[PDB]
Amino acid sequence: RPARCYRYQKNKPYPKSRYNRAVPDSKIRIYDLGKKKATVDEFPLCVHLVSNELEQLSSEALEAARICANKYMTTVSGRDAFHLRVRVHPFHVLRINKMLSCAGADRLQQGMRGAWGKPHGLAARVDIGQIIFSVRTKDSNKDVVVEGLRRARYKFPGQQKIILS
Amino acid sequence: NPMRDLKIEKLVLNISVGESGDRLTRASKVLEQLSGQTPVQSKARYTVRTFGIRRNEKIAVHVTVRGPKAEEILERGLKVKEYQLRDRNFSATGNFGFGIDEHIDLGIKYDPSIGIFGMDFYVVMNRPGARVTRRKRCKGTVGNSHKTTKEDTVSWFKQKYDADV
Amino acid sequence: SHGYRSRTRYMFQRDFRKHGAVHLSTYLKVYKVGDIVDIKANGSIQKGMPHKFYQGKTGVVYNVTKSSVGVIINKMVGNRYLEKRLNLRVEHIKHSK
Amino acid sequence: AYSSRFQTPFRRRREGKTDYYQRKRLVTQHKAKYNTPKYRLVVRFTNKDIICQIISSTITGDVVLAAAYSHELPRYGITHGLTNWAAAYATGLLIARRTLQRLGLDETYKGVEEVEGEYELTEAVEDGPRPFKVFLDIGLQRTTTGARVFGALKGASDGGLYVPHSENRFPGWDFETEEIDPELLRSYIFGGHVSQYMEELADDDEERFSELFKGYLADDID
RNA sequence: UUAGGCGGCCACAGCGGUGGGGUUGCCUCCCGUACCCAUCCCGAACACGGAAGAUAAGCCCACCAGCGUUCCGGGGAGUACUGGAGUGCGCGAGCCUCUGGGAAACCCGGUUCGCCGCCACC
RNA sequence: CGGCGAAGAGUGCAAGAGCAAAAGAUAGCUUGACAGUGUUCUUCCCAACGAGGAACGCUGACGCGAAAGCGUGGUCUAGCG
RNA sequence: GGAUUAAGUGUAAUCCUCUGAAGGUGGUCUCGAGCCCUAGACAGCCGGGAUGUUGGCUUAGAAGCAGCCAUCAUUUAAAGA
RNA sequence: CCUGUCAAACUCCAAACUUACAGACGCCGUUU
Repeated sequence: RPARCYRYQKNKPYPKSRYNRAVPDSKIRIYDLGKKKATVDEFPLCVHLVSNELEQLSSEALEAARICANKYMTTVSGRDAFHLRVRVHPFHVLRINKMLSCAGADRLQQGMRGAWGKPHGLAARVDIGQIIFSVRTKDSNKDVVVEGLRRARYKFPGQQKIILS
Repeated sequence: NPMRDLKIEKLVLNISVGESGDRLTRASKVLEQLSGQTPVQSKARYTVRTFGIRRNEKIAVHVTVRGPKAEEILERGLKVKEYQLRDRNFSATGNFGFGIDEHIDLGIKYDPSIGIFGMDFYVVMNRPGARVTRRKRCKGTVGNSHKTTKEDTVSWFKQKYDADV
Repeated sequence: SHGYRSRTRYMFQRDFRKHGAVHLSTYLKVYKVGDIVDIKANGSIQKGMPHKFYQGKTGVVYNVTKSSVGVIINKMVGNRYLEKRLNLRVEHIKHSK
Repeated sequence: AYSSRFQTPFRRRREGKTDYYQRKRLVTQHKAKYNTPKYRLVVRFTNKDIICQIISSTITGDVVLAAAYSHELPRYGITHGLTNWAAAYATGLLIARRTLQRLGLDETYKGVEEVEGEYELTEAVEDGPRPFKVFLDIGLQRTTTGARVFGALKGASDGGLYVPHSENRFPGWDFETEEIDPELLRSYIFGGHVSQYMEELADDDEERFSELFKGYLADDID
C-alpha cells in the first residue's frame, strides 16, 4: 500500500514461474463460491461486475473485495442459492525497487541494470470491459447480489459498473 | 469354421526375477529338459534396492513355444497348480496366467506382466487368420468380432484334459 | 551465443507440416549463368547454407564452385555494393517472379 | 483427414508403394535407358510369384521397357512353383535378355551417346562392357543374404546388364548354382534347398531349370 | 490400369465408419527354407524359392460428415484495430469526425472422405 | 511368451534449431580428425580492421560402397591467442 | 441561428509547467427510462387507519410487524390474523 | 462431461508493416 505504481500496465509479460520464485501466496480465497456443481446458470436475474477501466488489481485488491462481497451474499442463507464466480487470476507478478538495476522510477533501481525489483505481490489485470466476477440466482430479493458488488466495487482501483442483468 | 476355432499359439514359460543360476548356471536347468528350448533374457531398471543395480541383467526369463512343442507341455502343465484354474483368472482376449495382482502402474505399456500362474505360464489364445495383426506388413487389426472371448477361451482347453473349475 | 545459429527463431525454423527431409528435386535443380534466384534457407537442410543475414534477397547466379552454385545475393547489400559472396546450394530455392 | 493442423506426408505414401528416403537413393545415379527421374531394376515379391521390371521414371509414368515375372515363364521352360528362388533367377535373367539388351538396355540410344567416348556394337561391347547398368532397388523389402531379391539381380546381371551390387550378399550358387565353378560365365539355376529335402525320394527336379537357363542364353523368341 | 511402379502439392489428402472386387492378368495374404542373406533368440522381420488355397486383412472402387482440416455464403462486422489529417470534444484517461485499409472468436448453411504428373498394363 | 503401444524411451555438454528405409540403434570395416593450395562468408549488417571460425572448390593420396556417392572430425551455432 | 451552464464552473491545445480521484443546488434549460391517469390519477390532494383476538406456538416479552405454524370467521361500504 | 482463466523467453493461426529483386509511372541524369 498504497497501490499506485502497481496497477498500471507499463510493463510487459510474466508471470513465469520458471523465471521467478519467492512469489507471495495469494490471499484471495477460492474462486468458486456459492453452491458450485449444479449449473447456477439456470437462473433469473443476471450479472454484474464490469471493470470499466484498465488494469492490474492485486490479490490484495481482490480477496477483500470479493469475500467482502460474499459476506454480504451470506444473506441468502448460507448454502442456499447462487454461485459466485471470479474471473481472472492474479497471475502477473510485480517487482519493486531493489536498489541495483537502474534509477528513478520503479522497475529501475540504482546503477544500471542489476536488481530488478524483488518479487512482492501479484495482480491480475483487466481491460476496459471485462466481467470481474459474476454470477446470480433468481431474484432472491430486490437484488442482494446487486447490493453485493456495491461493496465489491469500492475496493478496486477501477470504477466498476453494476451492469444490469 | 475350423478357422474360427481357437488353438494355442505361442506360450512360453518364464521364471522369476533376480539373478538366475546364482551358485552356478542353474535355474535355466529347470526350463531345461522342460519345454525343449532354453531361453534367457535380460532386464533394464538399474537401481533396485534389493535387487541389482546392474543394468544389462542376467535375469532368467525364458521359453516360448510353437506348435506342437507347447502341446506336449501345456500337457502335464495345466493339471498342475490351479486352485482356480480359470474364471476371473483370465480375461478378455482369451487366455491368461495370473494370481493376485498388486497396485502397480499398469495399462499404459505393451503390457508384459509380472503375473504368475504356475512359474508364470503364458497361454495365449488366438483363433484365426491372426498372424495378421502380429505380422509386419499391412498389420490389420483383430476384428473385435473374430476375437477370442473368455467364455470361448474357457472352453477348448477344459474340454480337454482338465476341468475349468 | 554468437554463431551461425544466432537469433533466428522463426526465420530459420520450419514447423509442423513441413518437417523432416525435403524433396531432392529442389536440391538437384540447376541454374545457369545470370538467372535471378531468390535466397532463403529452407529448414531441414544442413548444407549449402548461406549466412542468416542476407537471406530473402535475390542475387544473380554466376558460375558454380564445387557442389554449390555461385549465386547468393550477388545483389547489393543494403543500399550498397553488389559485393557478393555466394555459396548457396540449389537447396536454397531459385527462380524469379 | 484431421483438424488439418497436421500435414500428412503422403503421396506415394499414405498407402505404401514407394519409399522415400530410398528411391531417392536410387535416382541420383542416373540410370535407366536414359536419364531418369527414377530408375531401377525393380524386384518385387509376391506370394507365388516374382516380378522384375526395369525403367526410368517419367513425370507421370514410371514406365518399364521390359519385364519378366516368372509366370510367363514358362513361355518355354517349365511348369513348377514360381515361389522359390530358382524360378526367380530365371526371371531377373529372363527380364535380362529383354530389358537387358533387347528393346535397349543400359543407356543406349539413337544419336551420339552420352558424353564420353562410348560406342556399343553387337558382340562384346568395345571400350568395356562396363557401361551397361541399372540399379536394382528392392522396393519395401528386407535385404537378406541369398534372397530372391538378390537372386533376381544375379540373372539380370549375366544377362548383359551390369548392375552394382555386392557379391557375398548373394546365395552363392547351390541354392542357385553355376553349372561349372571354374567358369563364372554360364547361365545357371539351381534349386538346392528344396532339393535334398528328400534325398531324391521323388518329386522335385532341380535338373529341370538348368534346362530353362540353357534356353535363355541363346537366340530365343522374345 | 476390373487392383501396378515412381512421384508432385504435402490433412481439401487426417480419424472413424458402410458397401463392392479377383480367384489361374495384377497387388497381397499365402506356402516353404536347399541355396545368397538374416534374427544379441525366433525364415516373425530381413533374404531367397514357390503357387495348394483365399479376397478375410491390405490394396483398388463407390460412399457416409460424427471429429479434425480447407474454402465459401450469410450474420457477427465495416464492429475490434489501424496509415494520413483536424484551433472537433473531454479536467483528464480518453473520445470523435474526415480519408484510406480492415480482423478474430463464435453461430447457421454449404464445401472437403484428395487433386495432379510420368510410366507400365485387357 | 503373447498383446496393446507414432514415440511419452536418441543424437557428449546451454539454449534454440535439424533429423525416421536417418543425422538415431545395432554390427562390421576404416582412419578424411590426411597433405598442399584456393574461392567465399563470417569475425566487423550496412562499412575499413587481425587472430580465430565456417561454407564451398581444386591438386595429391586414401577409406567404405554394387554404384551414384559420402568422408575437408563429432547435425548446427561456444571450446580461443 | 440554436441550446446548455450559475459554479466566475470556464475564459488553460500540447507540458516539470494547464491538476484533480475513488461539497452542495425543486435556479433554469434540454434529453431519456419506469410506473400511474377521464373505469378520474398527484395534491394527486383531503379525511379515516371494525369484532372473535393479545390467533396458536415460542419467549422475560412476542399484542398485525424477532421467529415458527395457521391465515379462518364475523360485521361490513370497506378493512390483511 | 459441464464449467473458470493465462504467457517476454507458448503457437493450430495471423496482420498493418518493414524488406531483396524486377517491370511500370513518376522524378532525375547524359554542355548542370
